[PDB]
Amino acid sequence: VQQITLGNSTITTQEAANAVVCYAEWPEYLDTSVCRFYTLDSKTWTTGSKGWCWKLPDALKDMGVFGQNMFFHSLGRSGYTVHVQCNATKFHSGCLLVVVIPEHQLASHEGGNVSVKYTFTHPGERGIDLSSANEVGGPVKDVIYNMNGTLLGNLLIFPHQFINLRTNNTATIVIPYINSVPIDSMTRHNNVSLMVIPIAPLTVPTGATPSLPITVTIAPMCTEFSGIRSKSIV
Amino acid sequence: VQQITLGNSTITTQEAANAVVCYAEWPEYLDTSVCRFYTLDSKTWTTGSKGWCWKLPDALKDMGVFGQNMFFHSLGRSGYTVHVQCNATKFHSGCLLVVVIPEHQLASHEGGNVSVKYTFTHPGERGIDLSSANEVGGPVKDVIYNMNGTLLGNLLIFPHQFINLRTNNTATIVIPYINSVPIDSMTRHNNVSLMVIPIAPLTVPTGATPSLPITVTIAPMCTEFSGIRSKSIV
Amino acid sequence: VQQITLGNSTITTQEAANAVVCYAEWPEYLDTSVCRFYTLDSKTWTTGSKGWCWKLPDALKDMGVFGQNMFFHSLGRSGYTVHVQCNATKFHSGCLLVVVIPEHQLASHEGGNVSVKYTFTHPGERGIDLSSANEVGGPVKDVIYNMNGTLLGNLLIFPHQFINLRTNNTATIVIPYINSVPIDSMTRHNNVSLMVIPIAPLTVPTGATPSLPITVTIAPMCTEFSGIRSKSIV
Amino acid sequence: NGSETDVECFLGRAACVHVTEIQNKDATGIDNHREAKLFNDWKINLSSLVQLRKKLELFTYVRFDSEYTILATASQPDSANYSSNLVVQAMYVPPGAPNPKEWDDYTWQSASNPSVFFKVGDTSRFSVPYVGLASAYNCFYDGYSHDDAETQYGITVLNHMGSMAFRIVNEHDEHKTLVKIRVYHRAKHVEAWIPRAPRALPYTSIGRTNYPKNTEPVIKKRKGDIKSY
Amino acid sequence: DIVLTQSPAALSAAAGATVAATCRASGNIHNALAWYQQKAGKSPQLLVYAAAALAAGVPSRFSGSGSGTAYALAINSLAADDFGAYYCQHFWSTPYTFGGGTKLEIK
Amino acid sequence: DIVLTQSPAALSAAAGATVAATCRASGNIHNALAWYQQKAGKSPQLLVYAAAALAAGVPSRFSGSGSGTAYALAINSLAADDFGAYYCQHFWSTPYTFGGGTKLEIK
Amino acid sequence: AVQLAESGPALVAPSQALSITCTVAGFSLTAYGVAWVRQPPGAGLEWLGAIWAAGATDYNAALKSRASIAKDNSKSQVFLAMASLATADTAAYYCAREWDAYGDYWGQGTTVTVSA
Amino acid sequence: TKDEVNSYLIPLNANRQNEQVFGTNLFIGDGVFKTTLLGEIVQYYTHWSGSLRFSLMYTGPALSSAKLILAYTPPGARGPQDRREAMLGTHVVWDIGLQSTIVMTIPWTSGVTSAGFLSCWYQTSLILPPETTGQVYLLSFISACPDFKLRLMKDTQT
Repeated sequence: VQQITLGNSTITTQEAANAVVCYAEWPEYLDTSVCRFYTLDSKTWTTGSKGWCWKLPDALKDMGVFGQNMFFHSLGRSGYTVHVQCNATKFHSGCLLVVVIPEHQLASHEGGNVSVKYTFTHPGERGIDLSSANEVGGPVKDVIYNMNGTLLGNLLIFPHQFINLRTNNTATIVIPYINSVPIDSMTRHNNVSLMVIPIAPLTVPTGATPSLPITVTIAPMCTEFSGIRSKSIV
Repeated sequence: VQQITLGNSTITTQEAANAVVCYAEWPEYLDTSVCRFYTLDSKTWTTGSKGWCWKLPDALKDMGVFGQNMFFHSLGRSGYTVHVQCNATKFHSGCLLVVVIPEHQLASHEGGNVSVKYTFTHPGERGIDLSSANEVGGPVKDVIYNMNGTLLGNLLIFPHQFINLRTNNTATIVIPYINSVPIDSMTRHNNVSLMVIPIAPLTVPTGATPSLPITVTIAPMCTEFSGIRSKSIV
Repeated sequence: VQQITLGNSTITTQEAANAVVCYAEWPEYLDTSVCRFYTLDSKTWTTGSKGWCWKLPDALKDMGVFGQNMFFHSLGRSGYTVHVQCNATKFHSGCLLVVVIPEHQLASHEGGNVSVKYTFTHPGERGIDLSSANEVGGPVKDVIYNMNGTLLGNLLIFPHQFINLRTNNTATIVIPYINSVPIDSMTRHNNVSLMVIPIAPLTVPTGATPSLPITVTIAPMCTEFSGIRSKSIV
Repeated sequence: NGSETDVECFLGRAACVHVTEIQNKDATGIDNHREAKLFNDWKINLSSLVQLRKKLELFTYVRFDSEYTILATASQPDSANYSSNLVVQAMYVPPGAPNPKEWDDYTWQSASNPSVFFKVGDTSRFSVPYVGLASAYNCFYDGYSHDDAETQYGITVLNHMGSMAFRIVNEHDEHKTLVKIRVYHRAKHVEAWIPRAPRALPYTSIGRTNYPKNTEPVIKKRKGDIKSY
Repeated sequence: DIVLTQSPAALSAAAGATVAATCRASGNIHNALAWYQQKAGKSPQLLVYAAAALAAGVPSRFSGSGSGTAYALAINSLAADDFGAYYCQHFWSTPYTFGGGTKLEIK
Repeated sequence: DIVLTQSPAALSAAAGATVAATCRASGNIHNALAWYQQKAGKSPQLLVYAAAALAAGVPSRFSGSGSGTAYALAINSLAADDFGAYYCQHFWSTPYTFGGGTKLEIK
Repeated sequence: AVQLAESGPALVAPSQALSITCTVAGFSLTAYGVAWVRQPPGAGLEWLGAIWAAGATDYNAALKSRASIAKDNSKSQVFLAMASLATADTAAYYCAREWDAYGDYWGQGTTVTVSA
Repeated sequence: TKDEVNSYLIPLNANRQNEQVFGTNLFIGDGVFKTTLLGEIVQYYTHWSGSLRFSLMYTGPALSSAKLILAYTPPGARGPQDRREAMLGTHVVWDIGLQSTIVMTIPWTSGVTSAGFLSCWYQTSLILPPETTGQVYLLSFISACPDFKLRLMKDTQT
């Protein structure tokens, strides 16, 4: 409701139909182990922001017991509950598109057979700042083509949710495990990518700071790992 | 409720007891023909506005199928549902008196046996701008005497409703057919006159535009016409 | 019978089996709106008349509420009841062929790929005077080939009726909606064409005027229009 | 009512996925058996056809049995004296199997590579099941394959559909005959998951979402303003 | 604050001419304006309050008009007593600032 | 109001040098900026609208850039026709103020 | 073709009015608005105001009181009037069409000098 | 002249009454719809013939308010050229202050001038919150109603 406690973590939130369960499939086994809220560093949505992109499970790779079990076990299988909250007054306008893209293969900014380096396809808690400059070996950051050559308007076929600061300030997207294999290596392959894209730009009133924090809180749910490293050899 | 569809028209509004049925008499025969929302041109309630006055059925004389049947048929009989909506922030103050006056015979600004011309007793969708200058042959526009020699405070005996921008922004007045004849010529005789009068002046905050739109939406209901022009001669 | 009242119109006629329902199919939905008798200008059947041709719904395109709704609505669907009455004494002879031709595509009088202009394929209440001169862009008017290259004797396969002035003076042909689409634009496409063709020439006695009026009375029945322009957008 | 919009019917139609050209001539003193076009192998790549690539990449995953129709037509643009009656071996190399390097290799007689022997002018037809390693093919792969090192980001061997190799079984005549082979793939029993955005920009690589630089705007401009209908 | 700019500064007219002093405000006074008359070494006296209403002991030669921001003080058929400095003061929003002032002199 | 400060005031360059005029606003225009070119005694003509989009009849030598408050007008490989005064105008919030202006002269 | 011919008297004494017009040939004032921009000689362009495509007008912050803009929709004429004229009003006055709410199709402009 | 996020944003402007906000025809194979998900899959086939689901989304501040009137001109008719002709036809008077998202179902068309028009007009001027001036934006959405058919599959080239 407003004191959702998951593990030793607790967040305060608002919902009436806020959870977007992706493709109407709740995450389920093929909690109570690594299921807690991991609250990423708040991004600053300024007036000239282009967007942010976090890879999952790569955004949670240093996050405590989850990131420990991610590198301890080879194979894993996790769903997610992603809360994106952009707290504001009733004077801010603007609109975020919080979208979850399964298998978001990125495009390099050099074209041809040039591929994106592991430094940039796995950026961690920092994510990809889409308003920054293209670095050598990084992805293309042109937000109109969704970093993959497909237009930004057609990004609503993926499980998405708007944060219209006029209407709400939170977006919850309940991600299941989406892959073509039943279990996979969590360290070399990103299942989904969370993107938070300002479509309508942030307008502040005169007398307000032209910036606004965005908090992403990812709770991994129904997280499984491989039976090896605890399976007996007898 | 908030998507009131009448014909191919639709308006979005608010009500809890908003409809003022005049004299507790709902309009009734002695819909589904000309019953739709006709939305007049929005008036600009500036800080130095004195009021507006629309004659009915004269305000709807060019309004599509209603204004076509008004000049096609001689005799007619219509009730009205008048929505007056003055959208504003929670920073505007001021108060409108939305009043409906049956048989509002106007006073000429020259006195004596001088009568008001047909150009001014039938002003149409434009209405009478009570803050403008008296023209030759027009009515008197002194709002304190209600254009008829009776004081503005006593105008609440007519079926009225306040728009206090502190409290609400809409006024709905459901007008029946009020006449001493059962049916009458709609083109030479105005049954009621809608007036929208600012009693408390519009005060804007510093940083706001000293003006505010007022939308009048008149839906003619229980509209009848004479049986001639379709009665058979055999 | 003899005082057939349809709307505010009334005609006086004679029938015993006079109505020719085309292809034994009464017109029916997929009255009481535009269903009245529209009585065209009476043609003068002189001794050297070759015939007349009216396109439907083009003959009723300026006819009141029907012609208003024909240009207001794009799509429409109408059947017809066409009364052709040639009042005469018991001294006139001669024979009219009142024929209704579905999809009467006309032939141009120049041959080849020359097509007939919209001025002439849609002649209105006037119709096509088949005894007049061929104009530039008009149809061929040679009545033996029915304006389409098919002989006049074979025109009885279409739903027809004779007016033999010896026997009768009226012809009633009840036309249904005949098209390959369920509804169509009434302003660009003529469903049927009424033709009134003198086969046996008009012979008058000595002492009579060598001319005789022909009255065409078209009553559109089961007239439907498209649900758009009154369908709600909500 | 909407049976053309099924993914069994939208993705399941025979497109031309490969057109190769092999020659019948002698290997006497022939070094390279590909520059001579004595044979041609082709890694089965449905994303080589950008019309079928743009339809397959409307989905994240796709699982289909395959269906190959092979049309071989001859041509003799020299002095010939006769049109030869030729037989083509159309050999399906499965995923993980070695490809031919010569037209007279051991691979052509390998029993585990299924091969079709058909006449030129006639047509071949066979079906290959779902030979992927995942439970579906990956139209898009956000990550690396099999390795912690650099593995090109989306280039994965899970989407290996096999290989088709083509030679003429016949020996040479005194004239050169040019056989052009057209492979027609039809995805059958198609099923697809996670519908994606349609691709607006053209392609630069296979297996990569890279679009060309300084390309043209796909959203086309009005002839007037935003108010112009 | 609401700043009153009283234009002109001084006028030369004869006893019988029409004098129209003018005040224009920055903000909107909503007709809460008062006009004052002052002689040399005498106290200011109130002529017009509420921008139209003549005060007590004021002749009908004076006539306040105007609404909103601009306000005129039309004086018709001047007398000999009606020469002096004229000051607006708005009474709307605390502070109650004055205008500049219009003095009258004889031609 | 949004006040445009167009720096510099005038530039001396040859036909082929790169000219980068600059506008910087007080408020945030949100890329709703238009650049103009004017000759001596001629009407101003529109070069760049929306701070990046070249207008109709504009060569590809001109290139609008910049976002937010600062906006550059980079001109590459000048011609003989491209000498004149260049003015920004923002079209965001009514008033639509101009900048100062950059004139081009030959070295 | 979209053209806006400016027309003015160009010889006006100060503390007077201006009747400097723009006949509109090519488009309609009901579907597009017209922006007014003046330029004194030596100094740069200065916005005056814009009447919108249906009635509404905007002005300079310093010239709300002096300037006033109206239009005739049938005759396609746009009217600019100014009060309390000074020597700083010596400027070529221009009209425009509002293209994507920007300003283009500027006429050649009438130079209107306020002199004694 | 380039693709950007600003092309998805329908700009709204204060002190504009009885002007038009946007206007488009409803050919969903050309124009604004050619690159959408509907119009990329419509242009794989030849004949569509269904109802559309058209949405708008107001993204300006919570204190701002306006009335926009959203006209549907059916095919065969002329799109309106003032606010009043839009009101005399099929419309919604949509109060931006109250309803932040409107959903409008375009009637069944078989649209393959023609296909219909769709415009938006300022009923009232846009009232902005104090010292928050500039432009606010609309986001427009298109989809298909579930009676939408699609037949005779064809091939786009490049």
